[PDB]
Amino acid sequence: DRVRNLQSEVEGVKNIMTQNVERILARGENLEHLRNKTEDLEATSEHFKTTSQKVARKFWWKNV
Amino acid sequence: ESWETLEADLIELSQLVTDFSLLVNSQQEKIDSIADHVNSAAVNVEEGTKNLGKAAKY
Amino acid sequence: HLRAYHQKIDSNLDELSMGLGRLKDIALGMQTEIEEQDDILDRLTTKVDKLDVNIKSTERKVRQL
Amino acid sequence: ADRQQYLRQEVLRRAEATAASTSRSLALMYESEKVGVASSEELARQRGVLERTEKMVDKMDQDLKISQKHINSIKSVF
Repeated sequence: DRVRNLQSEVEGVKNIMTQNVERILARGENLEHLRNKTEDLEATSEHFKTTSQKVARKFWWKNV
Repeated sequence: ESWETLEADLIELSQLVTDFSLLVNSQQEKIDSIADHVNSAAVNVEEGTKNLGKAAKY
Repeated sequence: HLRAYHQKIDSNLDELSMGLGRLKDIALGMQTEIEEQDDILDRLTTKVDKLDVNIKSTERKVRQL
Repeated sequence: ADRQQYLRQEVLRRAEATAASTSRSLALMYESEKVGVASSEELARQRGVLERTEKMVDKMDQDLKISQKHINSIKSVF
């Protein structure tokens, strides 16, 4: 049965693509999570830079 | 043979492939935003490290 | 002519069979790519979670200098 | 006669319909292949951005280790 056989091949690709869509939906959620974490990381890095600038000023004036 | 049944299956497959492609493309901005946030953070941490290194020499 | 239709159907079925094999390869390649990126994203998320704690902790030490 | 004419017409009608249908299926297939290849290439580009991003996070971890050495130096007055 040749029609049934090609249909089985289409069904096999469809099954892999269905899983690929499920997994790319999960990836999008994991990316959203990571984006929020990296936004917070960027803010934290600003605090670190600001505090380090203030300390460099302090030690510059301590040493004339 | 009745081959028209194969058309419907391929329409379904085509929709999955198109949906997949739209989803991958829709996630581009999240990936670019992550990369940009990390790039900014890395510049800031490098600059902070350099300021501490200067203070360590004064 | 009937013969021209049969010839066209035969070549279409050959090309469908070969093309579905190539689609399967593409779909499997996507599957592998997503698996590999899942790993990278997991590791990246872990490193970012640890790094945020470590930057904050270092900043608080610098505050005492 | 009538039986012959019906059967000849039916075989032709079916061959035309099958040729047309399988051509439509082949066109769907080829377009899906084009879209799938393009999407695969886009996925691969996105992996390159994630890989670069991981190198930048590694860089920040290294820089914090250098910063801790500077903090230790600054505290070491005597």
